[PDB]
Amino acid sequence: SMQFSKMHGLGNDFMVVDAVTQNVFFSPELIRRLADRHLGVGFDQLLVVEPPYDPELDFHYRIFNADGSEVAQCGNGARCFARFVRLKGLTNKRDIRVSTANGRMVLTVTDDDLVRVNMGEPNFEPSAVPFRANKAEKTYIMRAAEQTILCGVVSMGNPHCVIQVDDVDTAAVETLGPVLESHERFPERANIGFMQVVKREHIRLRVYERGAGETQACGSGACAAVAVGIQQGLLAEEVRVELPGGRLDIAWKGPGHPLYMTGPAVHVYDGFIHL
Amino acid sequence: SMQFSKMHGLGNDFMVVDAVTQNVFFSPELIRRLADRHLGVGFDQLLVVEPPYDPELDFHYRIFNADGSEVAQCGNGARCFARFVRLKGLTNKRDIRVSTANGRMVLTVTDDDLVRVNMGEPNFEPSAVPFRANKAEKTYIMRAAEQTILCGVVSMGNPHCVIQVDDVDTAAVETLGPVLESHERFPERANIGFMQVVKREHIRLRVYERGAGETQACGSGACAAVAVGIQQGLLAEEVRVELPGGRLDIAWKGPGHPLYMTGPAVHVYDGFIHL
Amino acid sequence: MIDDDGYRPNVGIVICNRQGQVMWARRFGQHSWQFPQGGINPGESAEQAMYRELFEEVGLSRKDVRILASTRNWLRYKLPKRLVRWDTKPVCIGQKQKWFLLQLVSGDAEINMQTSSTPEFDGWRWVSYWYPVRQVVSFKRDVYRRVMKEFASVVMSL
Amino acid sequence: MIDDDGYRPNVGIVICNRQGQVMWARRFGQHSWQFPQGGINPGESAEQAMYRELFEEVGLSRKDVRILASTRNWLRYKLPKRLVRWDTKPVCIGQKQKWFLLQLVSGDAEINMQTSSTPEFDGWRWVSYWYPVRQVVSFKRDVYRRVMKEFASVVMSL
Ligand SMILES: [Cl-]
Ligand SMILES: [Cl-]
Ligand SMILES: [Cl-]
Ligand SMILES: [Cl-]
Ligand SMILES: [Cl-]
Ligand SMILES: [Cl-]
Repeated sequence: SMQFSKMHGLGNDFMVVDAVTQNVFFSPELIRRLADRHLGVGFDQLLVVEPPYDPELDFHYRIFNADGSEVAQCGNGARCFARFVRLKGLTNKRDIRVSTANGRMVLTVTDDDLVRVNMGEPNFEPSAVPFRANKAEKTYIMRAAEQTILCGVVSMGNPHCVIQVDDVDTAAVETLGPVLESHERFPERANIGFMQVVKREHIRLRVYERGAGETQACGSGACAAVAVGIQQGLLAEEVRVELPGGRLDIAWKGPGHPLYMTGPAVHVYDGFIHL
Repeated sequence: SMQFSKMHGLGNDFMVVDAVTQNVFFSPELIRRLADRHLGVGFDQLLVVEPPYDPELDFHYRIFNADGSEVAQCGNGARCFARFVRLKGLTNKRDIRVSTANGRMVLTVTDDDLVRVNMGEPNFEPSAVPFRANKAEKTYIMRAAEQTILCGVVSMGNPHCVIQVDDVDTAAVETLGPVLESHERFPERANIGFMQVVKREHIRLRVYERGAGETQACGSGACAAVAVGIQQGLLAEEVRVELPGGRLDIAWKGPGHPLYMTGPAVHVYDGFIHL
Repeated sequence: MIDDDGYRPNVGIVICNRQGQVMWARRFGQHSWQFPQGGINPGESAEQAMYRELFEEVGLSRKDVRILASTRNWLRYKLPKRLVRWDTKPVCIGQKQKWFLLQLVSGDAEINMQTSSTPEFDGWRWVSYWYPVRQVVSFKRDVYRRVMKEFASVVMSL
Repeated sequence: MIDDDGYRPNVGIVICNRQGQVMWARRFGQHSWQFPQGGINPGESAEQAMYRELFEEVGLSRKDVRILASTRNWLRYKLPKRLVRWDTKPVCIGQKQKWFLLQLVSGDAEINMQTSSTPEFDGWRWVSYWYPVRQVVSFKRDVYRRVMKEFASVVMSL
């Protein structure tokens, strides 16, 4: 009584469910049982594909995390959706108009079988992060215990604090990330990014994610680090980003323009479950 | 190019693969890719079902851990095998004669849809655990830092040290288990079991497993705790065992008799993967 | 006209265009929408009655449309209880349908919303492919799912 | 006798008993084992040639065995290169087989290991169900898998 597909984008594994050609119902309890890695399917998030709710768009989709609750993140699960509906032959388009808990959107499959995702334009206004500060600035001063840290703060819809470092392998993420996440000036906490700039077009990146700790790939994290890198004159307009679990290509042309994020999505297996 | 089944026994999840009606090949590298929980299927062990290698038995089977290597444990993956071959209609027997990297064996499905597993007779001789001691005794004295611990030592084919405690919730497993596992008198290390006796027929149990730490169910662990409990006059011949992930019923009639372990096995989903 | 299980025979029609959209019609009077579906008279062929209600409720002669596929079998749905008329016997419990998929090889202008003095539909518009599966009344929904599924491959040909 | 692809027609036989075992036969001279399989002469029926090699290499008249199922189709396997005789033409590349499954309704005694002066098999024994899939020569192995699979359900009836 249900067919699903297990996928991952740069190590972010989804259960993906066609609710277009399938009648299908959920619980918070059920989703929890399914998400459990030894008792169920095992996933970080469940992605449900649904028919469009207006005659101009193509599909709509929802995301539930493994706690059971809906997730509204801007780029979350977009590339896995986008390769899925083509793989299961539900569309043959390369541009796909989609609606989520965040609004309309458009997704492009490239010749390489990667997905380009319009993330919107990054907001730097502190009150929108939220980030407690006197005026919007390109760089702020974090007084953290005995150290002094030069942060840059941006919102991709998430809150992010980006830190320049010299070698990401040499950074003390597991010690400093927690103290910077639960900082005073971050009432909603923040996503901590450690960014090593290699060239104007190539950086490396590690992210200590909110309430979770270090992840092998945060999409909005990469977007934040490249935004703040561009706003600080460090980076060119098309930056390759190296994350512990693979590569993203971010393009953004400054204020007034949206930010485009491009990555893989991997299809891993097809599965059938009762209940 | 392969059909598998994801199962679990008391939270020990297997990928289960019919190699009887399927042509199928493996690598250490491949098994690793498959075992990874975000990039692959996700499992603690892969269980391969094969045709019998002698005309009297029913099947043969192999187990690989997620490192890639073969596992020869006496009761490992037996109940998942036993419900699998019936579920996939490869046999309709209730008694099944099976060969593994440990030898012949016989498995019984009960009316409740549980599996009874003959584990062999527990060896208490210290030199066979290996356990460093002057003579085989029903109880030994572990000098551990400032504390003194009364252990009982048995081999189920694994090495086990069983400790009586008063409330398993109150035991300091995460602190004492590591120091007892890498003890001097355990040159191969040992599996640490914390056993609270409720009645002559009912115990609770927590196990700090070798090189892994605390698990929600160790089969040989339950067998060890009930063996040592019986040998110490604490327990009756049919003991119910409560583990953090469910229940086992152990029966053993003393020296000279094998030990029978009875548990569930859950079938979770059916899956198809390329490569 | 009913069979022995209560179902009465009907045909459904899904007109699409090269761009990959299908035609979504507003039911007469109300502002609820659905696909064209009509009753097969005694001695009608499936295709016959199809072209029948195509003309009656669309105004489309066989020169204007190109048949692309029908379903293999009959698809059944059951009316809910509150809409069942138990006293008029034999009692119609639901419908068994055969669906046909046309391509509009003519223009979006021979779409005569009301040819007869009995127009079952006010207006119409073009919609994306999977839009009806959401909008159609709930009890019709499984039928629409199976239909659009079987048709989707064929429609994904340019 | 060969078809246009190189395959020559053959029948395979799997005799089982109520206990759920099948009959495993030792090839003549050698100590390699396999199932009975034989050539269909011109103008033979599948079933005909089957009963043929059943009698010749087993000594079993139709009174002793009860037909339980055959395969739906022809199963093909290809000989390896080192055993291909390219010079005798048309060249046999492999075999296309039809398998039948019998139940022994007689006793384990009418099993005449050699009726003719040309015995292709020395002895025999009973074996568990999936045992041949391992023991048979490697190139035969897929065929045996598909065969025992299709037969397994039917045999799992007491
Ligand atoms: Cl849009
Ligand atoms: Cl846009
Ligand atoms: Cl045995
Ligand atoms: Cl035994
Ligand atoms: Cl009706
Ligand atoms: Cl041959």
